[PDB]
Parts: sequence; structure tokens; C-alpha cells
Amino acid sequence: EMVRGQVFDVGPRYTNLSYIGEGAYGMVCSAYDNVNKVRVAIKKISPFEHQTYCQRTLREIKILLRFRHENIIGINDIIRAPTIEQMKDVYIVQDLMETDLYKLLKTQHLSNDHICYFLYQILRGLKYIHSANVLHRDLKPSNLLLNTTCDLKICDFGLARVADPDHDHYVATRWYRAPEIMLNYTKSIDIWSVGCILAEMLSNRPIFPGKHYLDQLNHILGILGSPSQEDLNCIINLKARNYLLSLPHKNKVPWNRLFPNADSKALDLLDKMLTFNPHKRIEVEQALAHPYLEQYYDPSDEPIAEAPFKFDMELDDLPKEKLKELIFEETARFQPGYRS
Ligand SMILES: c1cnc2[nH]ccc2n1
Repeated sequence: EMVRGQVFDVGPRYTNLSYIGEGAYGMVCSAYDNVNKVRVAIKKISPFEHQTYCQRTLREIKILLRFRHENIIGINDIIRAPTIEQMKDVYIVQDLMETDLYKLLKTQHLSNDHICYFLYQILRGLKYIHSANVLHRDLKPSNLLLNTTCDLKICDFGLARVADPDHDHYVATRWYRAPEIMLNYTKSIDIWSVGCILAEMLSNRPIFPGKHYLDQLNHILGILGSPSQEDLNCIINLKARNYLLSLPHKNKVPWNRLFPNADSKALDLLDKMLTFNPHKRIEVEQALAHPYLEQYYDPSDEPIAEAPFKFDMELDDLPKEKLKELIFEETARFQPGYRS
């Protein structure tokens, strides 16, 4: 019940607690599921103090409960107090994953073969997410949970959205943030993230490690070269255009010069994923059909969404009190006596 001077209260079903890190908005523990007789992961979450925190929680729960994919983390169980007044923290029980791609790349140079099947699993999972008309919006090595080389699961859907190209209109992780976001909700933003994850697996370091968003653009252009007038026009904002000028013109660094030892087929796909123009950027089904993944690509073994995703009644400007009620309602099916 007690872990490092903090209540966990996941009993009596989940026992033998162990500490495996923190983050947001509570610690993460590996417990023993006495029912399934296997060790699982448990996320303690205390979001009800701040409106933004409730959003990410409510958002992830609604989605992970409806998604069902081999490459996407699921929610096994949700521990919660009987009444709304009582509960201040929510416990989400998921499959225990040994590590993640962020911690892996900090300790290992990945082989080309391993990079390939890793990339395939990510895209296999993404294909399902995109088929449900949903954007992950925050894809990065730390959000890729790993057990073996053949066990990859996508996690953290707190920033997820339903795809809406006509909107317009909190941001994603800077390093994996698509250029169109910084210049002006499309599926292309996820493809760009995966590209950044590909480039990272090839050299064990972030390809576009900016300090702030303007520096982030300087990094992107520093490798893709100065954007053409065609690409420059698509920038709906003014500044840009008119901050490109002032621009110190640069040439497109060849991918083979940046990544010498890398597979040429891999670099070709990488070039497609990291195009400046979002409209010319490669799509998820096309990425899978690329010659780099030709030994894994199998449309018959790549499940898609049964029905496109739409939240029943949603979106920001709901106070943290209303969100808590919606969280209380969404987690109700894990409670005793749950009818309907
Ligand atoms: C750490 C270890 N395993 C996990 N499974 C789901 C989240 C998580 N975090």
C-alpha cells in the first residue's frame, strides 16, 4: 500500500509493488496481478487540480479504451474511489513493458535489421491510429515502449486529436514537431515525427535538437536546405514568410553524408518522411509499402479501425469540474455494479 512515502492503494488485487520511475502526474509501479498471475504496470494520476491535466487524462482514457492493437498500449483496469467526492487520483493498469526506445538508444547502437522491424511496428500501429481519423501528435522514442525487438507499443495519447485539416485555429515535443505546426491538425505531423525517430535510430541522437522553435527551424532548414518558393508560399502566417529573409541560404545536406553507414533504402524513406511540404510528405500506407519495409509489409496482417473515431461531445473550455465528471463516467465500467 505504501511506496516511497506515498499511498498506492491498488490492493487487494494488485500486490508486490515496485518502483520504476515517475513523471506525470504520479509515480509508476510494477505490481503483481493476482488475477492474471503476471506482473503489470500501474500509473497513479492526480490531475484534478489543473484543467489541462484533466484533458490529457480524459483524452487518453477515451481513446485507449476504444483502440485495440498489438502495437498500441491498452488499459487493462482502472482503480478509482466509489464516489466523485472521494477520488483525488486515478490508477491506470497497463501491460508491463521492460523499457522504451529512448532508454534503448542511450545504451545501444541499433542494427539495420532491428531499426527496420522497429520502424515497421511503429508504422503498423500508426496505420491503425490514422485509420480511426486520429492524430497521436506526440510521437517520440520515450513514447515507444519496448519489451523485445519484436514487441513495440505506442503510448501516451494525452495530446491526441481527431484529424481536422480545416482547423485553424498546447504544442508537441519540440524536436519531433512538424515544420507546418511552427509555421501555421493533419496526419502529416505524425509522419514527420516518425521520420525524426528514424533518423535518431540511425545515429543515436536527435536530428533536429533545437533550443526553441525558431532555432528548431534553423536546424530543419540546416539539413533540408532553404525551402523553395513553392514550399514558402504554403506558409500561412506572414513571419513566415518574412523571416525567411532574413535567411542565410543553405544547401540540402545529402542523407548519405549525414548517415554514411545507413541503408540507402532507409535513407530514401527517411527523405520521404522528412519533406518540408506536408502535402508532399509520404502517407502512412505509402510508408509501409516502401521497399525498405518490403519484407514485413502485409496489408492482410495490418488491422485498421472498425469505425472512424469521434468523441461524443468534447473539446477544451470545459472547466476542471466538468472534466472530472467525464473522467468519472468513462472509468465507470471498471466499477462494481456497473449497469448499461
Ligand atoms: C513503464 C513500464 N511499463 C509500462 N507500461 C505502460 C506504461 C509503462 N511504463
